[PDB]
Amino acid sequence: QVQIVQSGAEVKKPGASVKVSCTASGYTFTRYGLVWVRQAPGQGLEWMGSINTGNANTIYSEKFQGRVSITRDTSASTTYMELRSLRYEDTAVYFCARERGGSVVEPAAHYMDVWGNGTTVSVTS
Amino acid sequence: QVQIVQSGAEVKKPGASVKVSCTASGYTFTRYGLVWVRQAPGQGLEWMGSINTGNANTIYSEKFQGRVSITRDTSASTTYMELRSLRYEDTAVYFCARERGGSVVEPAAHYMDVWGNGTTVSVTS
Amino acid sequence: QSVLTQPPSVSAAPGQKVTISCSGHSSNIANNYVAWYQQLPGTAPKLLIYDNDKRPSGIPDRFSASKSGTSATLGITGLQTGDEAHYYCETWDSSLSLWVFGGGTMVTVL
Amino acid sequence: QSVLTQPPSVSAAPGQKVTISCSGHSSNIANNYVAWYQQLPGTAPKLLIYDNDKRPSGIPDRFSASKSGTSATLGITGLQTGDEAHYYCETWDSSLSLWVFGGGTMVTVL
Amino acid sequence: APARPITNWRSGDVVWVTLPSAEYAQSQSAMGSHPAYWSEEATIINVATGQRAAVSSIKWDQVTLNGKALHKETHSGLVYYQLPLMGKINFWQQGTTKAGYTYNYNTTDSDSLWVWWDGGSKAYLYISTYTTMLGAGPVNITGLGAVGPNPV
Amino acid sequence: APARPITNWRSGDVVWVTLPSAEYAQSQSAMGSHPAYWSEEATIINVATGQRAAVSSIKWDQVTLNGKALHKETHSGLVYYQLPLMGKINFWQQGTTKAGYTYNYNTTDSDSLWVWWDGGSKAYLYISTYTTMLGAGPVNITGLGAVGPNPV
Repeated sequence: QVQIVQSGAEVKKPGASVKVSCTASGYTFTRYGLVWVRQAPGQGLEWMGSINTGNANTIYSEKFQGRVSITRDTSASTTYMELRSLRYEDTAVYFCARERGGSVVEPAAHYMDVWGNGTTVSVTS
Repeated sequence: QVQIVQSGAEVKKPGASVKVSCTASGYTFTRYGLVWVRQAPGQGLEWMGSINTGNANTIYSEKFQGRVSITRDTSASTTYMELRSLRYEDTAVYFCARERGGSVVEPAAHYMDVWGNGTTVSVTS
Repeated sequence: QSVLTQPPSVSAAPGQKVTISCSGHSSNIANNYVAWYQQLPGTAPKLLIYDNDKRPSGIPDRFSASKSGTSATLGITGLQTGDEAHYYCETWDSSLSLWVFGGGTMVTVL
Repeated sequence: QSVLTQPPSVSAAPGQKVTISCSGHSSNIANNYVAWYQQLPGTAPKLLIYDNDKRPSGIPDRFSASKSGTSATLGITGLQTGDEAHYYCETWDSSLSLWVFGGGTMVTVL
Repeated sequence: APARPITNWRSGDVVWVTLPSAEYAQSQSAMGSHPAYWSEEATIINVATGQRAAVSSIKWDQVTLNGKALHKETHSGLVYYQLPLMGKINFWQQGTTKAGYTYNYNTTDSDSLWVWWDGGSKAYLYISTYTTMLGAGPVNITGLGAVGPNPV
Repeated sequence: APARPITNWRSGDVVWVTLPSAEYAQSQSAMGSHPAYWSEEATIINVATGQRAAVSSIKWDQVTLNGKALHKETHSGLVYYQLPLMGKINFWQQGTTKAGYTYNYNTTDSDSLWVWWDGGSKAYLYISTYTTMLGAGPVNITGLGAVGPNPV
């Protein structure tokens, strides 16, 4: 039924451009949105940005000045997340999940009911 | 029935404190508000300030820095208007009228249905 | 320097029609309601129109008004000689927080 | 330095009750809805509670939650050993415009 | 057996009010010193049962909600009555599409119909409003609401 | 002669809608790319006549307002139907006092009930909302409106 599959694990170098893909099946792709959350080895959950699968609307986090781009492909039913100028801190498991809700007006409500198993990205030498 | 009666004509000097009163009868005093409009010999109508006959709330024109105070006397069913530091420009007929409406939030509506015959104030030497 | 600019004067033959204009500045009329008053020479102002088109119970059907965009319009259909008076438009202004009046318009039957 | 501060860890005897706190800052929880997630070791997060009290169809009745004032509270009535997981609270923040997560709470049956 | 009398109200009933020549109030005590639109001669309609009467002809001291007497709130030494209703009260200019909004238009709290009644044939019906969006008045206003829980 | 069928609508009728397990939509095309609360299995009630049916069981192509066919608006290649109603639409959490407000909560324009219908037993009922004030969903929502003028 509902599933999300992510790309394989990636090992990179200081200064790089990782692209992680998340493909979702079992439901209408444009009916819901998609989120991107990273989790460091010892750390919690850090929201990176959301996509609007219908009209490609995108919001990000201000933690990165500009390093993150989330792109969708409705025909392929997959989303893509891009990171730039990597340092030894983007080392995290990157999660793609399905969004329910998504308003940013002050009575805001949004959750993630279907999660991806994550992709491990490493920045070493 | 509904009537508004004002004080008599006044002649003053440069620098004074005129007080003109407006007594209303035939209706519930606190049900409506009261306005004060002056009209120079050759000039139109100039709003000066409104009063709340129920809560003594007052608004004023910003043309005068501070020279105008409007006060109510519910027991006597009359309102009072005060002007300070008079010059040869307060020479006008001063009108007291009954207010219908009175909101200042941007969909604002307010009119005057019962007027007084006015009081002539003169500033000469 | 009135905020709500009006024509100084208008005229029509007895029984003709007159339209009185009242221009705003989009902080006065465009959002708020407008009222109309008439002042006969040497007397108190009288209520003619409220809420942009409404007549009090003593005003006949000749006087009609409406407001569109930034301007509001007053008209009299059937101009009797006893209409020699000044006419004012009033509404609230938000930039300058006042109940600004129109400049006045003297209609003459001639 | 998580905005939504949580206790690092909580514990209760098998079959006892535990409560998880999640403090706000009047911009996070005071106005916005809060969601709850649990993450078993080395696995994906799972939805537990949404809209401050609502359970998805697969979560049993042991888990309940509510939000009052600035803080939100998660509780489990009946603590099976198969609840050794981290728990997170999520809501929106307006000052820093983010979907901020709670710091995580590790519940251990001991 | 006749229909349920208009004095009898149940939660979830639909209330239809007509406010002829309603006029704006800057502050209403039963609304917490907030603006209102009120009518001299309003009429109340129970939409489900089709019974109706003029508000001024209703003995508000014997009006029941769920079998219990209506909440009475005395401000300024005047008896006010509260007909609660789920959600906000929706009101518009009569016979036209133009609509008004209540004072708490931006929040989640509901509204209630307020009536001031003098013992006798004089009642005023009060509707929450934010400003003079329908004008200063007099103006014909129709309102619609769904009767809410019995207040505690 | 039976009562007026639920497919038959007149201006000034009172419409009662129940939206079970309604969920939030960020943008609804029939609302001009504005948020909505919509339900898989909503129910529509004509309060005056007491007739009702599930929205999914209604052939929306043969629903009449004042004797004329309902306005149809095709955005994104999907047929949407519009049931106009005077004033804004009242919706709240079902069985509770918490209330929602529409997107044009601050203005004078009215609202309408939108139905997406597939020819068959699949219909979605859309209600204007400003944000997730009742949550992300699913959430049980009850709405109320008064059927308005026939659009031109």
